[PDB]
Amino acid sequence: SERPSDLVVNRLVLFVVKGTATSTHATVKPLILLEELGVPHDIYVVEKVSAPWFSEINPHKMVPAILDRSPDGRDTLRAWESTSTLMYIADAYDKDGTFGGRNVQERSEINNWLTLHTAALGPTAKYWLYFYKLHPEKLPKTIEKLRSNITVQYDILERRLNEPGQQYLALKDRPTIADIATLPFAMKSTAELFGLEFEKWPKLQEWSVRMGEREAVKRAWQRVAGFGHGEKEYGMLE
Amino acid sequence: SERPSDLVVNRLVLFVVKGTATSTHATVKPLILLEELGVPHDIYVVEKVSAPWFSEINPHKMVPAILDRSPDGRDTLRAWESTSTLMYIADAYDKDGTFGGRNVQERSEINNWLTLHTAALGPTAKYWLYFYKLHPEKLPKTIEKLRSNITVQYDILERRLNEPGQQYLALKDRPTIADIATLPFAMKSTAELFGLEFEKWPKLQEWSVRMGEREAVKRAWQRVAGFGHGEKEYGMLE
Repeated sequence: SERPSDLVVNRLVLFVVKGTATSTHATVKPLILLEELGVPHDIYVVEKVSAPWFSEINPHKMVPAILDRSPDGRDTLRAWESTSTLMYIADAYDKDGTFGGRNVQERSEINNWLTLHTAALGPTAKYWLYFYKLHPEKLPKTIEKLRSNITVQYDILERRLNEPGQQYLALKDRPTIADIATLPFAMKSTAELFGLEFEKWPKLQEWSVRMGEREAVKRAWQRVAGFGHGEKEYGMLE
Repeated sequence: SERPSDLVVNRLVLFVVKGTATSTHATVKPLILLEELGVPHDIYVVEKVSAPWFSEINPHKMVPAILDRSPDGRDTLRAWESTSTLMYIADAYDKDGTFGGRNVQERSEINNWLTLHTAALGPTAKYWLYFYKLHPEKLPKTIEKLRSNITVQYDILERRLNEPGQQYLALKDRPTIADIATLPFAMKSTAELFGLEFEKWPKLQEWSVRMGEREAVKRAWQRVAGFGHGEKEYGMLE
């Protein structure tokens, strides 16, 4: 399938959709890491994720997705699924393992808390949102069970951040891709959407505020909301 | 709350439960990679994953979990979530990147197909099992939707394995942790459990048979079934 004429890969291209309250919780993740590391990148606002050309990039037909030049320039590489976009950026650009982890010990914990989000909170939150808003029929027993599972996940994150000196989910000293992956689903605005009082997880709330005060995180949230609302609506932004 | 007398970490310890048709699809994943690489390891059969001592290893209170010595051997580290156990074993023992990926290109695709399983088919299959067997009330409309979501994931895997020369999910040439992660939820026995005709996905069925023929995969399936049915029911196996 032929790509749009304005889609060229001279650097990392992050594929997003038009910014809304419900369209940015996955796409913000790679953008945060790009902002943290100062990686050169373009933004491509996808009008239709069902477009055949886009399914050749991401067969799951969702944002975020990435096209980038391989380090030696011989291939065009792709990343899709938000956790995979974080892994790719860390692999290609986080030379020092500042967010990816510097040694086997660091990476063992990072991958525990990253995968916990990827396998448990992420999909539980997505299934809650699907059955709450998108499913033609309302299934209240299923929705209540998923909401219950979210409280159990918040309990695990709270327990972790109550451990001595544990300022971040994976490492004590600094945020990692585990923290970036978790933040959008573990912050006050998301908790209130789920019908939960975030104050009931005080160390988790403190952690979300600490993450939120980072300049890269602030820039990421601002830009993801703005995409498609500038001079250009769809395609490669300038 | 205290660690069991027979729990010692002299090498990698893989935490499993009593072998049944529905208790092994996560624990078999790290066991396949341990068998592929020939990693020295112990097996610990957990009686109750709700036990406070086990929650200090895995706060999510599930198998698989790993305790291992750090590279220098001065400290102990942990992995939990099946995808995290695969990422750890590859990091600590797959120095050639045979299963973990040798460069940024290989790892980009490995991470795409690994994360697709971790985020999509994995949690969808686990939620299907939960509502099908474990939930006190039977919710058939929920079960049906999850089954439908499995067929969508099978469709994505089928498309991939229909691409020219694409013998495995991530790499054309050899299987990776992406293939190992996918196999337990994408084979005839599991498809039949979900009430699906696996023959509807011919290239996926062929792929599952190719993976199943690997000696390491055969050893893993044979061993994981037997855990807890030997002379020692629970605790560290000999």
